[PDB]
Amino acid sequence: REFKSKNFWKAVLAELVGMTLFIFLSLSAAIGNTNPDQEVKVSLAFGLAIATLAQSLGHISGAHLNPAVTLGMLASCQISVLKAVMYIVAQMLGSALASGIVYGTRNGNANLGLNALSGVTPSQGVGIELLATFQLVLCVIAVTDKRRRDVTGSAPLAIGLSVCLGHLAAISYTGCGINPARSFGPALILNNFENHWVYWVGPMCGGVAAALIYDFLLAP
Amino acid sequence: EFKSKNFWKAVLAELVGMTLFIFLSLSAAIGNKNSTNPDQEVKVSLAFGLAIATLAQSLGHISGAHLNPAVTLGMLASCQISVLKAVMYIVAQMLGSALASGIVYGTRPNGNANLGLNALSGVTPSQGVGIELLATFQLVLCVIAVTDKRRRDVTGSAPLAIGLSVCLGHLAAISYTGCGINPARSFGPALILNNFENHWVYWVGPMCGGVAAALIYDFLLAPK
Amino acid sequence: REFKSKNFWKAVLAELVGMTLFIFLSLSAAIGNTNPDQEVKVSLAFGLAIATLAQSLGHISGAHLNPAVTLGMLASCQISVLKAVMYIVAQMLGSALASGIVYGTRNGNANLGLNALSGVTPSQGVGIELLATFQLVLCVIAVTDKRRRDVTGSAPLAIGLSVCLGHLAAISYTGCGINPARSFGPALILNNFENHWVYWVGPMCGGVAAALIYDFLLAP
Amino acid sequence: EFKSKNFWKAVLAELVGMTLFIFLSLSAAIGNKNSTNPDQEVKVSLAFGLAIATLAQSLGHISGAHLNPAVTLGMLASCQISVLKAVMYIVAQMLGSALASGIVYGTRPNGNANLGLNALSGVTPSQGVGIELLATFQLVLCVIAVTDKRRRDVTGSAPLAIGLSVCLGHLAAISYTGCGINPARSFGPALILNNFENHWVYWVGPMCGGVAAALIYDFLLAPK
Repeated sequence: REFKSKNFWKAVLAELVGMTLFIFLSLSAAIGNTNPDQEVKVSLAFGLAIATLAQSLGHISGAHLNPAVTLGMLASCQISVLKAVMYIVAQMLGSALASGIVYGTRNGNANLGLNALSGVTPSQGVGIELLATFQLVLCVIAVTDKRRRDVTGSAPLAIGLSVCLGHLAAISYTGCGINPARSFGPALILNNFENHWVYWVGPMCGGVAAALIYDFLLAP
Repeated sequence: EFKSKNFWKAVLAELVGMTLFIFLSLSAAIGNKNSTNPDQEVKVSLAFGLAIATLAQSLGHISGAHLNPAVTLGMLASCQISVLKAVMYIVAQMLGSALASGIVYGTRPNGNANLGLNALSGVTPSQGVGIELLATFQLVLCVIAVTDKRRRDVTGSAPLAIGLSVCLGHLAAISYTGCGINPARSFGPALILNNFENHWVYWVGPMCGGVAAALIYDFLLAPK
Repeated sequence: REFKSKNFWKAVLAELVGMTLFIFLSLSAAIGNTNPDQEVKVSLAFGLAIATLAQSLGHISGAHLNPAVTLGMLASCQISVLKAVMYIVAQMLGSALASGIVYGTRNGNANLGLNALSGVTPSQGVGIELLATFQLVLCVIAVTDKRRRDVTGSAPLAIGLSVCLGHLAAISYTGCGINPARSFGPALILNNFENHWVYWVGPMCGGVAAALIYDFLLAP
Repeated sequence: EFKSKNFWKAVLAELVGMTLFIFLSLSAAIGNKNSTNPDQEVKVSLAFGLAIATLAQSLGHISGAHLNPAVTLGMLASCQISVLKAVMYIVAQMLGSALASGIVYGTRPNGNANLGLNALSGVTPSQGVGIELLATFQLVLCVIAVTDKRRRDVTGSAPLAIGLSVCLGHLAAISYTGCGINPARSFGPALILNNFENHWVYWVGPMCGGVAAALIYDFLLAPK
């Protein structure tokens, strides 16, 4: 073990603080006040949280704030195993901590901030979460490709808009998890892990393939 | 030609990107299916635009991220690609669109009106061709002007500009024709659902709009 | 007179083609299908039309597409009087031409694409249009200030978002004109010039002050 | 100090920009006044964010475009401005907010609930302070991190990032507290309407959130 490296602890700490802010703001927007109409607001808040916290903390920790993105970075050999494990631990702790506050301020059980299923089987929910996270991790890896000089725009904005796209595509079927750490928090605070594995198998593989297709196939 | 990896990886990027683009856009098309109220209008516009704004930022360095036979034809008219590259691009776009449509219609049901099929809502085909043509003209004109390698004033996110152009074409054409501006996007669901009613409108419109945007930008607006 | 200069005719022509596309797409979005809910859609379409046509034609004509912006540029001495007059003529012709098509494809008289008044006197409507165009022309002039090197973002996107902001602020009071050429088209095709001067005095002065406050006061 | 034009033009830019910011945001607050449905929620978020995303792009080269006493205090905690500049900034922001509020409430009526006044909707003041504090913490942290002159990875539109941060703070706090994250924005209407109920929440929240964001970014996250 023996991590050390003072800047590495700040990377893990930036992931923790950013995950707390990310989950607090996104769940506070979801639980704000039917749901089909509210979907647009929820998508915008979840995208802008990434588009802001990445622009604020990417130079300090890469601003993953997503275990699927962290696994996509680990599959691309851009971080170490120890750094990825500590990243996921910090993201899960920040997500549970912020989830406790947002579910403390709280419509009975409506709670749109809990990844459930709405019209799809778990076998289909895994595919929906997998493609909705594949596009996200592919965007994160391609936009952070150090071999490119054409990215003259806001990369955190591109990643946040990718999250918002995954929401626009997956919030009506599975609530759009695309973030195992964001699906654990509410499931831990409410103590409801029904169909929770769908929001872990789906995103993670979607991230891993996003690395493998990008590196070992698309852009060698 | 038919070997150099830079061409085949471009075709493969077109296939993967078109599959992701159509899957993500069609997943927004169904979902809450019912009601065509302005909030659904805006949401569908946003999803269809952000799919480009993400997949272009992810695959443009590999294939230009056309994901649109009208954009591919506009690039062919601008002499930026070859005919063989355009043919393989259009085939890849149609295949990716049909495949993603098959998956989305596997998760969704039959689809009475579905809305994920570009149809007509209050306009004749003579008017629908004009609406689709101008809505694709602005898109291909934007793509060619923003990717003009003779410009140094483009200091913003070009995939974001193209995605916002798609979103604008939706905001302007989704209530009349559903906004196709992509023959492959209008082909996928029409192939899986086996419904090609007024399908020629969404090929004549986009293709001619892209070729005209190319000629007006190059042969008129920005010469050479 | 004798304009000449081949590139100047292309500047006027780019203004004409861009104005036709701008008015067609924006009015087609407004007349698409109550109104308070539709406001968001109308604002987005009107902002994205600028954010796209500027990114497509600014290197060819500056992409004014707005007589208030053209007057703000003329007050800043960035264009000539002949070029500004020809610009306004091209914008008015393109607006009337596109307005004829959009009002040809057309709810009785609802027509949100016609600048009317909804809860404000003309004396107040002039102030609303003036500030809503002041912010726009100020943004256009400041973002196109050739003495700045900090503008590392999409300037057409900033201008389009300024238009969208003017819509979010003025569409419920006056319908948000902030464009004398965009207020003339529908008023000419429908032959209804009631309170039309409000949508000319308001924006123009709002643009002129935007120049004077920026140059002769804020940034000399 | 109290002479050099670069300081006074900055204060004047703060005044003009705050007047435009509050006028444009409050014009969105009234308008259709009634109903607090998610579409009004999103629309108010967009107007309040785009006002920053435009006025910052217009006046940041002249004054940094704080337009927020919490952002000004966060910059003072980051030692990027002096105390005199911060005092003149806060005075200019309060004056511009009150003036624009007077104009907007001249075009609008009395305002039963108005919504253009940051109040409480389902949370205690102890919870409202936390919501306003985190919603301003993210904003000031973003402003300081994106304007860190030691970074070269900020290749996007910084005023757009700050405006989207304001829009996010609205999407997260407008249903609980109306989203203040700007003491001057919460002061203007409260001064013109003469209603300072729970006004201290929208000063303790934003100010402390900005100072904490400055200390956490500088003294912890990004040293030196």
